[PDB]
Amino acid sequence: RKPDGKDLNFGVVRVGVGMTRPEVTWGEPQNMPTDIELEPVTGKALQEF
Amino acid sequence: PQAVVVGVMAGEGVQIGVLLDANAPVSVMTDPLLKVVNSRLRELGEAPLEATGRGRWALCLVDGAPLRATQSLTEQDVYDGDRLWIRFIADTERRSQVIEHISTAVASDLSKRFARIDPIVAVQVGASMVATGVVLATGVLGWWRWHHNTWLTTIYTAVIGVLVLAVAMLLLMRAKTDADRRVADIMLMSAIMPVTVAAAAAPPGPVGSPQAVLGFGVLTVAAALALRFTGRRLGIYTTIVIIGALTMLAALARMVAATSAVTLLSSLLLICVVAYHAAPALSRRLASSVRDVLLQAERARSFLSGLLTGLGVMVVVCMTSLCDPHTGQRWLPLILAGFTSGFLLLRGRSYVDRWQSITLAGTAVIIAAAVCVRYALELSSPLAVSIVAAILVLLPAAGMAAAAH
Repeated sequence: RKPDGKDLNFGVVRVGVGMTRPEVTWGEPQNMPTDIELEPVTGKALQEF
Repeated sequence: PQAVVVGVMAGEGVQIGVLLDANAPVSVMTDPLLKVVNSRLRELGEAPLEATGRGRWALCLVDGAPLRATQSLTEQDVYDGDRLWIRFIADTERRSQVIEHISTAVASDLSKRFARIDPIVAVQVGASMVATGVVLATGVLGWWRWHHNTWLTTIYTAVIGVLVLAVAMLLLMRAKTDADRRVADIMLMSAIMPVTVAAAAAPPGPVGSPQAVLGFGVLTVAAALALRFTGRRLGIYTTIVIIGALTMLAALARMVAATSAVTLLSSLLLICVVAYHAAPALSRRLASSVRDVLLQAERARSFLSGLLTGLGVMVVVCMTSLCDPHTGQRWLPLILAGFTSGFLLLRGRSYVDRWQSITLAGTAVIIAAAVCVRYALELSSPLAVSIVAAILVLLPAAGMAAAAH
């Protein structure tokens, strides 16, 4: 490890294991049907996904 | 008691004798120990041990199981003269994986834990089905002669034998891998059965003593001849040769002249008794340079396992025929069976191989059970069946209890 600016891991220490957010960035579905118009199978599928 | 001498295995196979501290905890020794094995390999001119990515160094038994890092060498069952192995074990830490929608999740996981059917197995199943098929055909053909001992049985069976054998011949010459050889071996194994009854079915008149001699004769010759040129499946072929040869002698005697079955049965029992004593000697005579030892050792083991098994079959068939609940001194053969069972039960402990020791042990139990069943079905009575049931259930229970308690 180096302190010279470009090394982003300096001063960082591992404490254990757990949850973290992936590097993916999700875009919202265009033309989403209203709550009364949603089909049941595809509704929970896209929600739990 | 302060130290113990043991052999330590290192990379690619060098064994080194070392005198270790008997009470320090093993984790204290693995670091300097790695240095020492590396130093000796360097002087010997070999390549040292090295790590790969993420992992750790451990000291393990020859079976690979690691020793508890905090316990003392005396605390573990390690004695002077034993050996250990120094080893690199990689890091198992990795991300967890989740699929939520259940239909896909079932398919994904279920496809990794089990094996799907494939064309290689399909062919072996086919071979197994045809073998089962022909043994059924010979059975019905062989049953008809008891009512009508005409030429039909031999004529019909002979062509089947030739056809099955002709196919096995082409398969044996074309086989390239053990998968192919198993298919061919199953095909060949099945060819012996039709030819045997085909030959035995040739001599006319009511079936009996004269017809039997040909069957056991050709059976003995065919089993031996197949082994000679094939050199595989030693156990099954050898067992057939023994029962075939011994039965042929008994059949010949009965055909020529025999005062009683008890005489032949007693003679066979005596022949098997001497054979049980000679068994390891027969196996020994019948069986880059290092390879010669490995081949000979398992070949001997193969011949011996079949030999002990075949003799077992003969004595159980003979003993169950010798004892009888109505003939003469009913108790005499019953106690003789007991003495015979005791010899096999005691002698079975002298064998180290699991299947040889287990097969011998089981042979004694079945003899006892079969005689009890014989004395229960015949000379039937409520007390008799009641008594045998009590004996038959307690007999094995006592044997298990002696080992479990």
